Amino acid sequence: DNLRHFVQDYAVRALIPYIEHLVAILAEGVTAELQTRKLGDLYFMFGHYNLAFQSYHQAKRDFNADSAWQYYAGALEMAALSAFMLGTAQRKTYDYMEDAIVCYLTVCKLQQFATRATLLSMECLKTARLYSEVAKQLIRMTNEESDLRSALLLEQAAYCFLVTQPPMHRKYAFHIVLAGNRYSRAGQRKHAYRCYRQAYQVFQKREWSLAEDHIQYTVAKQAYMLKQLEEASRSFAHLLRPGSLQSAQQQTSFLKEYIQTQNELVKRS
Amino acid sequence: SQSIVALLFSEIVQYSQSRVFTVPELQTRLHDLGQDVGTRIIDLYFVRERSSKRETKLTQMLLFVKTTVWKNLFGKEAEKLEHANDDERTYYIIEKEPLVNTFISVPKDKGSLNCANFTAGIVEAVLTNCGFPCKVTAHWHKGTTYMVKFEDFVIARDKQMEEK
Amino acid sequence: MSTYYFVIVGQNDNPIYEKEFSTVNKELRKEDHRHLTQFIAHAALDLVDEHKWKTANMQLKSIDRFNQWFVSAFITASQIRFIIVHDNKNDEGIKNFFNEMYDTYIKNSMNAFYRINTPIKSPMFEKKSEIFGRKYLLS
Repeated sequence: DNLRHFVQDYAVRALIPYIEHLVAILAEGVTAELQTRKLGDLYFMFGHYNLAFQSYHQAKRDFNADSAWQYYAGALEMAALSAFMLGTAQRKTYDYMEDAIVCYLTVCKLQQFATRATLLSMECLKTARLYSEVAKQLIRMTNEESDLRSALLLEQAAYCFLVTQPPMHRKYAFHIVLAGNRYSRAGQRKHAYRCYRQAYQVFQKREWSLAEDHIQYTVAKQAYMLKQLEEASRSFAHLLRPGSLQSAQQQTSFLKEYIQTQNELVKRS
Repeated sequence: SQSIVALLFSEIVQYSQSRVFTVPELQTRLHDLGQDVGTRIIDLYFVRERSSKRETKLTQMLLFVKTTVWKNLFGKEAEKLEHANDDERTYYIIEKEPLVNTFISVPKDKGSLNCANFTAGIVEAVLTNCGFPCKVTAHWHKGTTYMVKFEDFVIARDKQMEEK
Repeated sequence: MSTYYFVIVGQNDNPIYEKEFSTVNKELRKEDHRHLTQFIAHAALDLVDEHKWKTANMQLKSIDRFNQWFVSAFITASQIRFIIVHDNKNDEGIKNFFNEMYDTYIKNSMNAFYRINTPIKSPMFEKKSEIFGRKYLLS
């Protein structure tokens, strides 16, 4: 009840003395490189605005050496954090941030660094409306690092690529179903299912039933057991084998579609 | 020759008049035929005159079309190309020589528009295939003129390009 | 070698006509790759829109990449898009090879029977495609 916020306000305004103690501790610290980055990120928990820039600078200079570049990587992303409390944000620093991923990706194969580096890129460029860049570097990320992480990152990068402009859903659609397979493979069901649904809706928005027909044969395999049959039935019906140049397996497939629509007709009649 | 083309085109016009029961969509047929001819006129005259060179500047492409299409179709390039400052979507190309009245035409009492619309449809097809979709209307203003109305999308792309 | 494959993207963005120039193999998988490359034709379409707004020339060397394929895009006064997917580029000849198929497409243009984005059906253009592909790309 009220006691929580009472102790909360008192503890916050006693931590202001505590953060002052830590400021004294770091002013003592300036008098190792790991000590420097501990200094940085500790006062970044309450986020020093310019000491951000000086930690940025010092970390860059020294961690040119000491080729364990998590120091320097984390340094420039906390420089991006500074850019959040920096109106100019020296927007080329964002370019620096892009730099951050591509080289440091290769520096260490601990992919999580690449992940949240790209995520900070995502958010900060969303603070610039120019999502195109992070769209491209997220799509160049998502091919790799997994077949599962590849999938949810495929849709992340995908909808993000669509964040800048509504149309050109094309490669969006392609890789999001070519990852919806992996979604059915190793993903929590609600996210994979929202994959399938949003992908299919994006299909219908600008129809192009050619590859949608085979992905709707997949809709059917999840409809021959779980989903509704009529959607697959009408999907194959609009393909309409003669004049659509279907193939031997496709004719057999629409035989099976006749089987499913037979189930549907029998259940209706 | 001139008599053969002038006549034969006249039979296009009047056979449309046969299949058409009124003025306006008769003029629409004339527009459609102008389109169906310009749809290749464009990329024929591209190579032989524009030296196979694209003109992203609406002014430059429009001026060059003004020179070329009229130079080869009807000999004399149209007199003047103008842009209206009030509406950047709407410009004018005035051609004092009537290409309809080259074959001296019908009394415009029972009708209003003529082969002017056909060449207007030619212009419109050229525009829409040059990447500048537009509406081209034949107008008996200061004699023969073609009013061109640019899509706000197209003129917007142009204005953004006209931010050097 | 490069599995050259040509595709047409129309004025109204609908695809028109393809032409393989690849060696003979993996044709069942090549059907799926043909679906893929029609999708790549759309993706090209999208990118080459702004990229041709960047320039004013006929040829835009190569735009899209898929870790094995290269995408080469040709824009015309007809605002058609002529696209090649190919593992290793051959651009130096295909500039004027696109120019020659351009001239042939003009020949089809004078055929008023062929019309706006009206899909190719003439044997003349098909045999021209065959001879030209055996000339440079399929070779």
